[PDB]
Amino acid sequence: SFTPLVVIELAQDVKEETKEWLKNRIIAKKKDGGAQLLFRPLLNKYEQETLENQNLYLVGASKIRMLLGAEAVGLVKECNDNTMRAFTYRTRQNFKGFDFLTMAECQFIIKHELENLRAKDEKMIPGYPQAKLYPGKSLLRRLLTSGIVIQVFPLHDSEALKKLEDTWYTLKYQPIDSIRGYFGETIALYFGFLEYFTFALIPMAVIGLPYYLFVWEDYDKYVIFASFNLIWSTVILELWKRGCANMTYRWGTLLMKRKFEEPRPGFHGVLGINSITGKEEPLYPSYKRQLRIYLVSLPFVCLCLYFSLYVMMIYFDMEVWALGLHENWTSVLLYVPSIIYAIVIEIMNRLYRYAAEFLTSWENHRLESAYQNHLILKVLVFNFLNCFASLFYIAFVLKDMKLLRQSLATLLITSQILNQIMESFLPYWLQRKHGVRVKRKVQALKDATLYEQVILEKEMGTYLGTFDDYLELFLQFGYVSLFSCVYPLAAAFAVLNNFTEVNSDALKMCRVFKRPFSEPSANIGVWQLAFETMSVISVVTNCALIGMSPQVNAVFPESKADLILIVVAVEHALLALKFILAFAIPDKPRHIQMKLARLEFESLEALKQQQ
Amino acid sequence: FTPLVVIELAQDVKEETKEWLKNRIIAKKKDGGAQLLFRPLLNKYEQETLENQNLYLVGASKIRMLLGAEAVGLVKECNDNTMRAFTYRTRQNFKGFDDNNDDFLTMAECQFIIKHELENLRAKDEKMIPGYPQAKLYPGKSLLRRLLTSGIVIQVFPLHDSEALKKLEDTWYTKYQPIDSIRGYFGETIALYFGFLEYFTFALIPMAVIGLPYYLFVWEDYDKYVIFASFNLIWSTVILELWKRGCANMTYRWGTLLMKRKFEEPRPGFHGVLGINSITGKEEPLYPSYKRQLRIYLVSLPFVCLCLYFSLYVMMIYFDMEVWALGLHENSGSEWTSVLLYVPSIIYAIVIEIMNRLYRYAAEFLTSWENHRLESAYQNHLILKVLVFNFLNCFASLFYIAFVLKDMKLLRQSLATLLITSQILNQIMESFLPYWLQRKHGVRVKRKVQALKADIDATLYEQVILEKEMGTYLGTFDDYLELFLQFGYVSLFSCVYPLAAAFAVLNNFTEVNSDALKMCRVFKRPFSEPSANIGVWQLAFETMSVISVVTNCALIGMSPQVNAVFPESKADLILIVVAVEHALLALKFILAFAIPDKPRHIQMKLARLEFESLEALKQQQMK
Ligand SMILES: [Ca+2]
Ligand SMILES: [Ca+2]
Ligand SMILES: [Ca+2]
Ligand SMILES: [Ca+2]
Ligand SMILES: [Ca+2]
Ligand SMILES: [Ca+2]
Repeated sequence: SFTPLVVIELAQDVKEETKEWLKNRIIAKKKDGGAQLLFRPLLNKYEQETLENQNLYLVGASKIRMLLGAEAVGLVKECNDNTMRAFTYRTRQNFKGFDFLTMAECQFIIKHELENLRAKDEKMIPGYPQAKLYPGKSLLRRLLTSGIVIQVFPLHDSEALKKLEDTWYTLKYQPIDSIRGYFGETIALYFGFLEYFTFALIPMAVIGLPYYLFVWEDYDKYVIFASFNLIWSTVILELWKRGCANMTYRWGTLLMKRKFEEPRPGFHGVLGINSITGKEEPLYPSYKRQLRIYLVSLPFVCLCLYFSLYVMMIYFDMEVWALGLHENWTSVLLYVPSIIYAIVIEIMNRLYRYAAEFLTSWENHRLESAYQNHLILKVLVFNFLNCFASLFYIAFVLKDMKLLRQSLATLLITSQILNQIMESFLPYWLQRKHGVRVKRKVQALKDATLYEQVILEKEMGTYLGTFDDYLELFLQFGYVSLFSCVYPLAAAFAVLNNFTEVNSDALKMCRVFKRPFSEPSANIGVWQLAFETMSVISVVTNCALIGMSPQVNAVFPESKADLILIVVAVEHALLALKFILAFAIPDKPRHIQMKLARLEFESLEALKQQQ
Repeated sequence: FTPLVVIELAQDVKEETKEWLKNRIIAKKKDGGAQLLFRPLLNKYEQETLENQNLYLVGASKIRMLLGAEAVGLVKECNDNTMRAFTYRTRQNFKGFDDNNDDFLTMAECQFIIKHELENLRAKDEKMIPGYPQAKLYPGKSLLRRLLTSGIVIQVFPLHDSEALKKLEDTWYTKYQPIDSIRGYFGETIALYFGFLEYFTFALIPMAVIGLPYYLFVWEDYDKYVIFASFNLIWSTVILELWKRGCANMTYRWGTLLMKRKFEEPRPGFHGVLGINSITGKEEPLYPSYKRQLRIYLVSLPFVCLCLYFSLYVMMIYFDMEVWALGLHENSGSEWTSVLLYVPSIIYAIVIEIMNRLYRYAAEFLTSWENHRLESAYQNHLILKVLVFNFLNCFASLFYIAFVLKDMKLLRQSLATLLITSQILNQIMESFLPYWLQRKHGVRVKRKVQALKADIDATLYEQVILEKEMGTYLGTFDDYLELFLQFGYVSLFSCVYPLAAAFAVLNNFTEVNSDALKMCRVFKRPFSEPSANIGVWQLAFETMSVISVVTNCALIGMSPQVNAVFPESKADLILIVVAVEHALLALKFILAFAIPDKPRHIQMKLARLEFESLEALKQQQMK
């Protein structure tokens, strides 16, 4: 038998008609339609005498098949002449690494082939007339939608994971290239950004430290810190682009033209010939998708954003009712509105995410990258508003810096400690307990090594995505760039949390969730726009907070109109300089730009020779 | 052969130099030098012909022209309706091609290829220009550049096709502009201007119609001003975004959009140590980017800032001169005083012209000294330098009257002079007067040829003598600047001067015919440049639409109608205005981001070609 890489779990009582049909499509050659992979059940006929196979099936492929699949996805690898080119089976000897493809790459290729399994003449899933099919429809999608296939997931490499673990937690630089090799470009990019952002916050943590310790509340002192803050915000987000470009080029994912990739299983449409790639795949009119975006999805997001402000106002009206009652058991009643609002926020965030996931799926995006960018953008604007609208209200409407400091202190200390317990420490404790339980059950049987590994990973938690992880750092960047003049220790507590966040998130990836399917990402996606918008908002925030300070208002006792005009002029000058600085700093280093240019030139010379 | 390009040499150039120049223009590319055809204007001279002896005609073979078309990378439509770069080996696959036919490449394309080959004529072992030891040479140095710098070669220019120009003329002046016909004769750059001119005139029409009842019925209300300014800010973004889409359609059809101009050979003005290019692998001059960057930010940038400060200093003298003139009219009491009021405006306008001609010489010098590799880079940097100076001299006085003096009566009168009197005088100076003078020279040349009485046909002789002494078209800058300043008065001060767009459309209705006469019967044929966009002008026009948000919000916030609502709380009023301004600037950027710069069908056509290039690279590395 083969090396098992991907597991497919089928429902409770799936018909044999369906099982054999699914087996045929996963085994049959691509010429006859269907992936040319290998299919086998978790347990053999001999071991099925005791341990019955609970409709769990293992998927693998040939060494030649894997290399042909690597060409299909367009994996870029380094050649002997140190140039990065897309892999081809005919040109396999020219590649430097040629153990060539990692397990993560192998499992991604298998996932890609299973996702591109499309219905030919089948009018339904055999045995299930309710689960109707049409030419071009993704089989894996229809199987998951109907509920015939419960889940498809890649298997962990216990020995490889343990080797990475020892080089990961502990003191030195994070092994981003090792994380890439096991989890993929997307997960390694997150741990690469986390390590970078922690180092990026260090200057702001060191500069902000004497502002708290010696209580520096002067005009000159605040202007110096805010000026440094605005320069820091631009320079770190610009230097990240350059650093990411170096890393993704080395990986080869930067040279990948992801726009020509095959559509996601969730993409529906009339089967036809693609105008660009020439592939027989589903076709959906862009205007239908655009109308759903701007006429249904956009007004819904705006309604939820308005409702968020409406709910926030109820909390600030509830804090008035609670303060009046305390002024007239009362000390307990003061905590009550903060407890209620925080609970309502959690109810709102879980409900909006279901509505956002539905609408982005309904929008019908062709590529997974597009679906992700649109889904992140929807959930992010809602999560940002619910988190910062109350903070902005205290700072600029209430103008209560004592309450704002206490609000930020809860968010940066108590909330981050509780977050780490809920995020990885508690789920790890619970997963470790399940791990012993399963291990003991297998010992009592009297070779179920792979059986135990599949049963364990099957019931393990599914990693939802890098969104929740990046959002933590986005909100961190929010408190630091916006209110560092109010709370100078903002960056100090951000670095302290991030010092344990690397260890906690690693533990969450290794011993909590089952292996997530690798995605060849070339950047942090729509997060770059999000972080850059936050650095633009920080100009407005820092200029307002300085203009609001009683030190500046002492200079302008009557002429308050003049003061605002000066502040607005300074704000406009800073916003212009911020854009010039971002334009002046190239998003890619010189050597990467030249390497990308020579490859661009080669493609044009190749097209002239081929025609 | 058929003469296409003319090379004029200085009055007494040595035969050593003439034969050497002839050799480099005729010798095969393998031995170094363009594989073109060289011949003198006349083989038979007379007394009146002996003067015009150093005139030489340049042409090329049909095969040579096609090989030269491949070298520049001209993109033409294939039989499968796809746009691909020309190759002599793949010549049969291109639509409209026939070996016996010479109608494939236009005269404008042909003359561009010849110019390109003459510009890429580089010195091999020559340590100087033969016969002129002062005009030193080194390996890699452009011969055409050194010949023009030393003064051995006076000028190099393409010849007009009289019959073709007359056919275009009848379809041009008088319906929609024949942009594809202008492209065929003058090139992508000149046709792009007339394409933008025609578009901008149509784009201004809504603003001219909306602004018309604001003047006629004198609509000076809060609601009325907000509606117009809101429409103005939406209009500014949408027209500049729709232009990008329209330009993309046109440049794709032309093929210039599919051209990768970044890999093109350097301009003749580019100097450096001869070496191998890291990207193209071509043996061309090499210059370190850091040296160019230091010259830009440490010498050129502070100079531009000094001239910009001096412009504000000179402007202040004018606003101090208008005070001296207002006092001399008012303290005295006669008629002679009414004449003295016009005097400072006349002096300042003259000083501005002296400043603009002097700064342009300094800007042309510094951009050449910066040492840019591509002609596109030299143009974008030169446009940007001259534009910030021309914009400041034109608008600093307008901004001073509007926000320092806060005199809307004076601002209206200032814009009225700029949009009516100044635009009428501009058209006379731009084409009407130079055409009158060129027509007079035309009669003088025709009479000179009639007096010859030679045993040869002096049709080509007359054509060369005429076009040689004709004015040289400096570039599309002055032409685009007119429309940029127009867009400036319209997008910024439409709330103050509602007829701004009305007079802009009226001038542009004659500008099309005035600039057509200018390009046909005033200047000699300009060398075609395959442009794929309006260049740095897109950034300039977009910055103007960003400034218009600040301007319209300030002018509305300043109006006594809004200040009537806020009698004491002036701080609150500014906070509302600034909040509205920030919201509009955000929405303006979102709207520009939402509108795709290229249409769906062009994006797909560009995508399939991008995919084909990757599939080609995979097949070539396999080969
Ligand atoms: Ca955490
Ligand atoms: Ca996390
Ligand atoms: Ca940048
Ligand atoms: Ca004019
Ligand atoms: Ca003009
Ligand atoms: Ca756009």
